Amino acid sequence: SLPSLAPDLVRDLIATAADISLLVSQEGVVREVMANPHHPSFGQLSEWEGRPLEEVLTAESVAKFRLRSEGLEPGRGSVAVELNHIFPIRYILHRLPADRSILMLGRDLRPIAEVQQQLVAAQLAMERDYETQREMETRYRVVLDVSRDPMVLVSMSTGRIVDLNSAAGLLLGGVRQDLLGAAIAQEFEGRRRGEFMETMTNLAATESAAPVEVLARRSQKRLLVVPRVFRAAGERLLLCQIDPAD
Amino acid sequence: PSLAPDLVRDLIATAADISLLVSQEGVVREVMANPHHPSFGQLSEWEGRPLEEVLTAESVAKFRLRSEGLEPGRGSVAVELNHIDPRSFEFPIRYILHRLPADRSILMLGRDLRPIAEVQQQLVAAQLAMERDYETQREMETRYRVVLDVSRDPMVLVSMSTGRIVDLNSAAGLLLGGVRQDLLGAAIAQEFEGRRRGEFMETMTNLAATESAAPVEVLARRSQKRLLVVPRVFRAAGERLLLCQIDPAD
Repeated sequence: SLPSLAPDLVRDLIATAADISLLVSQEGVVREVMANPHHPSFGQLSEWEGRPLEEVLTAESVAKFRLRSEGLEPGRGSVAVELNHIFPIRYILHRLPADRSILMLGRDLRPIAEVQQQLVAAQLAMERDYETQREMETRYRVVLDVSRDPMVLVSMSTGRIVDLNSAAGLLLGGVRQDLLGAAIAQEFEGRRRGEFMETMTNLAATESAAPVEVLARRSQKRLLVVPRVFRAAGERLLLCQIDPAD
Repeated sequence: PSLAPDLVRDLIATAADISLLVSQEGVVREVMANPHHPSFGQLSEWEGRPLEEVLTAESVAKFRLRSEGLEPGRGSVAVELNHIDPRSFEFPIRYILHRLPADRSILMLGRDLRPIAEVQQQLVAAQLAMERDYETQREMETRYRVVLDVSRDPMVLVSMSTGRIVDLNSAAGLLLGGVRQDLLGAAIAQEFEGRRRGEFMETMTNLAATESAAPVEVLARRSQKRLLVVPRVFRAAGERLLLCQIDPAD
């Protein structure tokens, strides 16, 4: 249990547990301000002393203080109320027995309000990144799908079709679901994964050289394939434009 | 103002969110709850047991360093500590330590850090979500840029909101008679003789909605070429994109 505590130490304990503490007379005048020597900001509230508590509360807080305080009788009890100064504060109120004065023990709510504000910013940032990602995905789909230039997108490591448009589908002789994930070499008669990917890669590396001549299995069309290599998110992709050769 | 010992305990228990009284030898002597502050659970079982039992390893060391030099009447020290509750869940408290003169016990006055840690955990989670969404945008943007630029189909992307060009490829640049640098940001309607933003954007939106093969015939100002424009409209993330497909008319 708590041993005996000198008045000076009791004042210091209270002042340090609370962020801001007020002694207020029965008349409603701020008799003493005790601010936490550890807690930031406060301490310029020297000026609050001698002045009406109502002078440092919003309209809404005054009425609220009045209501919750009128009932408060001096004894074993306390009551809690959130108030706003000219910043938000949780006060626990005690009425002292000798002169009906009110001791208000304040817990500063600015730190929690501050992190909430950050969370609000965080959440708006996520909305922005999500919308912008969807906007880019849509531009990508739109440009690729509407384009009359037959194009196929191929993964350099797997040799598989990762995307294409319907114009490529027509020239290749297949529908989207057949062609997505299909090994590109295997769509052309006589080609195999190894040598075909090496051909495209070498081709893509020189601007002056002709396209590759292939025969599409499904459509039985001779086609000219023109490959371009680029990096997307680290990964190497081949973008091939295809034309009828005959 | 002078105060009786019982009220003094009550003032101190209600000024802190939670407070502990620890003997000089390190045994928890009292856990004082603040009845107006949100519950920490039943922590009364801490009483009569060592403080070291209820702190993480790092906090034990930290409490040692902060408190050991602390003298009575010689001020107080702030320290943030991680507790481990009887159910093995951790919770953070910022304490102010005083050493009491009568017996050299330590009175620890706590501010609850749970709501701050909770929000901070949400902030870290949000960063992670943003990062994943950013990387995905880079992939899409890279693909979009290469596809648009490589495509021989002449295309101009127009903002529905402003009627200004937001992108195009060089096949479109050639037909319009301009370089990228001059066309980006430019009002699309003003590229074409006798056309105006309001009527032109309306015509494009209405035609797109009709799903028609009939183009708009226009005369490009810079190149003086007769062109055929087929619009399509796409909606993403609460705004619209007008895609103009362009062909020479002759």
